Amino acid sequence: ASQVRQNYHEDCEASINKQINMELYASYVYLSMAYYFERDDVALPGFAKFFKESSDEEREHAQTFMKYQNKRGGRIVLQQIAAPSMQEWGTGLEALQAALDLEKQVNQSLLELHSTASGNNDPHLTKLLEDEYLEEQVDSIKKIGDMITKLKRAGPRGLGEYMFDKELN
Amino acid sequence: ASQVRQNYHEDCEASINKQINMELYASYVYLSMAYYFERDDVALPGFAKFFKESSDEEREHAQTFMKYQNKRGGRIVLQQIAAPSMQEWGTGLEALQAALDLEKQVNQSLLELHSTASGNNDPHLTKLLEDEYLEEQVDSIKKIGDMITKLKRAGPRGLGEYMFDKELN
Amino acid sequence: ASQVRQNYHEDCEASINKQINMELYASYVYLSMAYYFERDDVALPGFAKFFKESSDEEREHAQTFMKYQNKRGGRIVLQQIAAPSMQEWGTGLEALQAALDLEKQVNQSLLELHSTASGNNDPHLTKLLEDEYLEEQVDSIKKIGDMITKLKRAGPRGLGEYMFDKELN
Amino acid sequence: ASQVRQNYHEDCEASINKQINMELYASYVYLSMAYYFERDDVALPGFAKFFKESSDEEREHAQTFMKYQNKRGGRIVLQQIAAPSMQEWGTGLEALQAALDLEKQVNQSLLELHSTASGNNDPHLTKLLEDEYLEEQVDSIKKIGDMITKLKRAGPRGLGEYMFDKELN
Ligand SMILES: [Fe+3]
Ligand SMILES: [Fe+3]
Ligand SMILES: [Fe+3]
Ligand SMILES: [Fe+3]
Repeated sequence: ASQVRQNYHEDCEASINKQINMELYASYVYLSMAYYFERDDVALPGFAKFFKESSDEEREHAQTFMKYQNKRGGRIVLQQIAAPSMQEWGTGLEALQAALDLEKQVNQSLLELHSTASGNNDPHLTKLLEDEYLEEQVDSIKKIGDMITKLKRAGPRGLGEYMFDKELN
Repeated sequence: ASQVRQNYHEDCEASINKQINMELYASYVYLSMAYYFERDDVALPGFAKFFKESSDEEREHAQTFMKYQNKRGGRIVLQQIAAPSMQEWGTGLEALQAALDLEKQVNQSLLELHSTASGNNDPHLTKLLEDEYLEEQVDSIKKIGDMITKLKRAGPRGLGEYMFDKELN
Repeated sequence: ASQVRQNYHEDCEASINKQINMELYASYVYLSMAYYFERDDVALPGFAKFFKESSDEEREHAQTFMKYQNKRGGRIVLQQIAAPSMQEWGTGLEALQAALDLEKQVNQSLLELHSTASGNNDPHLTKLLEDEYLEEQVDSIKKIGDMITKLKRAGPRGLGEYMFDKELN
Repeated sequence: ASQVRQNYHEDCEASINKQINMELYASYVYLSMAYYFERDDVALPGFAKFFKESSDEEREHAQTFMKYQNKRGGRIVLQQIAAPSMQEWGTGLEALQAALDLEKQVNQSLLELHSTASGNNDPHLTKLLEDEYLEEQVDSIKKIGDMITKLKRAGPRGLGEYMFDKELN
């Protein structure tokens, strides 16, 4: 194996490769949303900015995992990035509800990875998950839930969506 | 008795200790409200910041009473701090109405303390009450009154509550 | 359940509510000590400043748990804050011994909470406990242990207590 | 009467002239103490500085009363300023105990003058006494009481007195 590899189970190596793909998909989904909200018939620049940054953040998460794979002596194997499940995301609220579901899907995958790492007695990998991923994921989920509540209070359609969009800008 | 005590009736000493507890309880109530408004299903950050600052202020009022007790040679007697009357505070308006009632309750207590101090010929204590508490208390009640009127004008539910929350943040 | 809740066991939510109350109690104890040391017949301003800071920090610890509860979609339940276990804390050494006892009690509670979190496979919570509480608690205990040893060397009564008080101011 | 005189009773005017003399007498006491502690066979420069400052503040208190007399249209009547009955003040502790007694004597006089002003329905004069004198008097008494306690802790003779003196420099 690698001259560096130590206490790194092939199962964790495989799950990290799966997670790289999932973070890249999430980046792609938020990229889709970002430009959906820049359509002339949608025109929600705060939502667009929010999801642009989210797409950037998820691709950075993916790259941290790739760096981690190399750090531990595993081999990055990239897989096809799936097309986003939708081409058009509906209302601001529906996009937020889709994002909340995706963040929780990612969170479940991260927790299943953490279970794999713990089961193989890899505390270097549990630390990575805990400090660089699971922490941000709970914060992102809380943030999106907050936004869902706020938009439902303001609107969620019409003038309330227009005003809520301004808080994201 | 204390080497510093002079013209300090035991009834005023005891009333100060009751007021310390009342200030600490008000701080607790506003701390409860502050974090209620940060629930993911409430998400009113302006209401949260307002009540956080109110909680800090009330704790400061308690400490000023404790400092005063020591200054006069009285002895601080601390008691349990009661649970807040509610765990869920409802709408922003209902929370403001609760706060208005609590401020007027505290105002009543302070005015009764002033009567005790006045009946015992303690001008140092009537000065404290007038300058450090009764003035602040009337200003707070007026503020909360204004806020209730503004929120009723804005909403008090839906978009108007969303927009009012912005002026507190 | 909350729209954000995920992998958050009801026993962990309940234990966090218990811990919030314990941190608020610890804040209350140090607040009592702080103003005990400002009595005209005690007059230890360094002790007073130390326990004033300790009280603020414990109140901050409680608020971080409250923020955490909301982040995970649990619901804050606030209870009565018991009166501090004394009204008069004796010598500087006796108050530090009492503070040591309390810090270790709080540590035991946090370690029990970590066991609850660990047993329910909640690494977000074990991370919070390790990084935001357990680390600080061990530093706190060591600091107080050092101070007890220093005061016993200096005094613990008379000129030694007077001189030691100056290193905390 | 004076073109400015309004709601100013002759008993209040008389008591203010009496109080002026008491403040000048207090200033003289503290001047006596100040230079006693600079004797080569006493050599307590911290005590000397403290009592020098105290002497200056009592003289300022007398001048504020003289200014007040003029403001109300009363006429200042100045009398002999008695020397202290005791000028061999003894130890630092003995001087602090004498200062505490003097401070409480002045306070009792101020409180009697408040009663006179209140009985003659003079709110301008009660305001003066509460804000310019009674407030500072309680703060002065608390400070000297604190010092007596610290000095007893430190010493009150020998090394502890030498060290306590440094705190006042
Ligand atoms: Fe991610
Ligand atoms: Fe208050
Ligand atoms: Fe704590
Ligand atoms: Fe004076």
